[PDB]
Amino acid sequence: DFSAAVPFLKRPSNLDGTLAGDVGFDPLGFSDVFDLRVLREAELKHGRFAMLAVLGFLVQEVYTFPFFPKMAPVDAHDYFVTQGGGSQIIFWISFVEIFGVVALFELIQGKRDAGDFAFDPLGLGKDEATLARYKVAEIKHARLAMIAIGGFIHQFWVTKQTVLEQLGNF
Amino acid sequence: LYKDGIIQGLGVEAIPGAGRPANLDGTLVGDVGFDPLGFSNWLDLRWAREAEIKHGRVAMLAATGMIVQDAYKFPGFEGEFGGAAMMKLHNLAVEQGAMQQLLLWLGLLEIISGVPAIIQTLNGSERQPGDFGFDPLNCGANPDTLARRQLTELKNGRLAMIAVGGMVHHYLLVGRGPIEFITNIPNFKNPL
Amino acid sequence: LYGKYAPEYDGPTFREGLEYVLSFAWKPPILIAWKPRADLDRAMMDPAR
Ligand SMILES: CC1=C(C#C/C(C)=C/C=C/C(C)=C/C=C/C=C(C)/C=C/C=C(\C)C#CC2=C(C)C[C@@H](O)CC2(C)C)C(C)(C)C[C@H](O)C1
Ligand SMILES: CC1=C(C#C/C(C)=C/C=C/C(C)=C/C=C/C=C(C)/C=C/C=C(\C)C#CC2=C(C)C[C@@H](O)CC2(C)C)C(C)(C)C[C@H](O)C1
Ligand SMILES: CC1=C(C#C/C(C)=C/C=C/C(C)=C/C=C/C=C(C)/C=C/C=C(\C)C#CC2=C(C)C[C@@H](O)CC2(C)C)C(C)(C)C[C@H](O)C1
Ligand SMILES: CC1=C(C#C/C(C)=C/C=C/C(C)=C/C=C/C=C(C)/C=C/C=C(\C)C#CC2=C(C)C[C@@H](O)CC2(C)C)C(C)(C)C[C@H](O)C1
Ligand SMILES: CC1=C(C#C/C(C)=C/C=C/C(C)=C/C=C/C=C(C)/C=C/C=C(C)/C=C/C2=C(C)CCCC2(C)C)C(C)(C)C[C@H](O)C1
Ligand SMILES: CC1=C(C#C/C(C)=C/C=C/C(C)=C/C=C/C=C(C)/C=C/C=C(C)/C=C/C2=C(C)CCCC2(C)C)C(C)(C)C[C@H](O)C1
Repeated sequence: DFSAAVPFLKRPSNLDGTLAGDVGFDPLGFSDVFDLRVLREAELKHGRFAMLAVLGFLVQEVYTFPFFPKMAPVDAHDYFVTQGGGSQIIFWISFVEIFGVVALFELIQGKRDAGDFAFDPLGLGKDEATLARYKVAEIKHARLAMIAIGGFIHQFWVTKQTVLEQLGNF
Repeated sequence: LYKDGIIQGLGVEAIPGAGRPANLDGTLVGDVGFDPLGFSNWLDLRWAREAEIKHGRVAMLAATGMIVQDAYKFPGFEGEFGGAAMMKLHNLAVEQGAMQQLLLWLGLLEIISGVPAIIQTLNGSERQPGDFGFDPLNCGANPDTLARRQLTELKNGRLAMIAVGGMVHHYLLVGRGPIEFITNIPNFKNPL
Repeated sequence: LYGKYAPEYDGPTFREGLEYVLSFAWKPPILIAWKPRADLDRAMMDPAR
């Protein structure tokens, strides 16, 4: 009837509540206009990118590899777009994303679940109950990391202080 | 409706001897029956009250706003803005960005909360116009406490909109901020 | 399985096959994901929602 996340608003219809982390939050209502599975895949992929980015932002600040020079995370993109590595990374991401396109075509026909790629190399969430809890934890942590990566980078621009530094001295 | 037929409602008439508008029946709160220029016929009383309520809310924030901003400038803001109030403060604030951040966040609230809610209400929805559910303090459990409350939100809010105006208009023609304006009663001795 | 296996073939012609492979750049399957909700788009989307 009414979304718990937004009580004054009514519950978005396509957001029945089956997907993990679904609190009926779709104020503009993209789910009503597009397939929810495609949006879920986009959410999971962007969020996984953001989780890795948020971790790497700090890991670079504490430790930059010795063979590479020491640059704050944001200053590095410009470095490696020339060093060569930048190309290698973006090259491999495209390579994996071609099979991502194939998986998206499977998703359109309903032969694959959104944000699912059977990656449990070490069988972490092989329990039905846990895989649920993990799916909920995954979507939350992804939703948080989306904010965190943007903050990290935008703070550097407004204040030349790798987060760890800035936090140390405001 | 708090005191229906007494303070609000059909029997009451702001312009007695003039018929209560055709579309102004009992249910809407704050209906003393005053739509002299007959907007009721052309406008959706739903949008109408979304507006009235919204305005009165931003107007209360705003009135108190000006009154407090003239007693206790937050010190950090104060130092940046140099004791400038109302009109000019907006101009200087708009520079520090205070007013720019406020614009972004209130607009984000609107695009997330306001816009969607109105679309639903006008289509038709359970939600009353202006009925965001906001009471963390679920301050009035009673429906009755809540009727008195809605009437009071509309009306305290109308004094609000009339007064924000007074504050601002007075400030344009005479320098003083509202706390300042009452003091220095005449206000024409010094255009300040 | 079956050691040497030759799979009888009666599918599209070689010319048609290379046209399919050309279709990867001419009409890839990427953007079709973002076409509108194809079952009914909520053609009966209730006004309240
Ligand atoms: C309100 C609202 C909504 C909403 C919403 C919101 C809030 C949406 C927000 C979305 C956000 C915040 C998305 C962020 C994505 C970030 C990514 C992919 C980062 C990638 C980083 C990479 C590849 C990198 C890197 C790098 C790193 C780390 C190391 C460096 O050395 C190098 C480099 C710089 C290259 C919903 C959803 C309901 C809809 C509703 O109707 C309206
Ligand atoms: C091993 C394994 C797997 C795996 C895996 C992997 C690689 C998992 C990796 C997971 C990672 C790296 C997750 C990172 C999450 C980070 C978050 C939520 C950060 C939030 C930060 C915030 C809010 C902040 C902030 C801040 C901001 C913005 C500004 C600052 O001034 C202040 C502050 C610092 C407070 C899988 C599951 C795939 C399967 C396999 O079978 C087993
Ligand atoms: C009623 C209602 C609505 C509404 C509304 C209204 C009118 C809302 C008004 C809200 C107000 C007045 C909000 C004020 C927020 C101030 C903040 C967060 C200050 C931050 C200061 C900072 C970070 C600082 C600083 C500093 C820095 C960095 C540098 C230092 O040298 C100085 C200093 C110390 C000052 C809407 C329109 C949405 C409609 C809806 O139907 C309901
Ligand atoms: C809803 C809700 C809650 C709440 C709440 C909130 C946020 C309540 C906020 C209420 C506010 C801000 C009320 C403000 C009213 C202001 C008025 C009527 C101004 C009148 C001005 C006049 C007469 C004037 C004037 C003047 C003029 C023109 C010129 C000047 O020179 C002189 C002078 C000053 C005389 C909480 C969470 C607490 C509980 C609940 O669970 C949910
Ligand atoms: C430009 C560029 C680059 C780049 C780059 C990169 C990597 C840029 C990345 C940017 C990102 C990830 C930005 C994220 C912004 C997030 C926002 C505003 C979220 C707001 C959420 C809110 C307010 C939530 C609100 C909320 C909601 C809805 C629900 C709950 C309540 C509440 C919390 C209030 C380089 C460095 C590679 C260099 C290159 O030469 C060019
Ligand atoms: C911020 C900013 C600015 C600004 C500004 C602002 C904040 C402007 C605000 C303007 C407002 C709030 C004006 C209100 C006017 C109200 C009037 C005339 C009401 C009359 C009511 C009557 C006659 C009622 C009569 C009645 C009574 C009593 C009895 C009952 C019948 C009834 C008819 C209802 C600028 C422009 C200076 C620019 C600057 O760079 C930035």
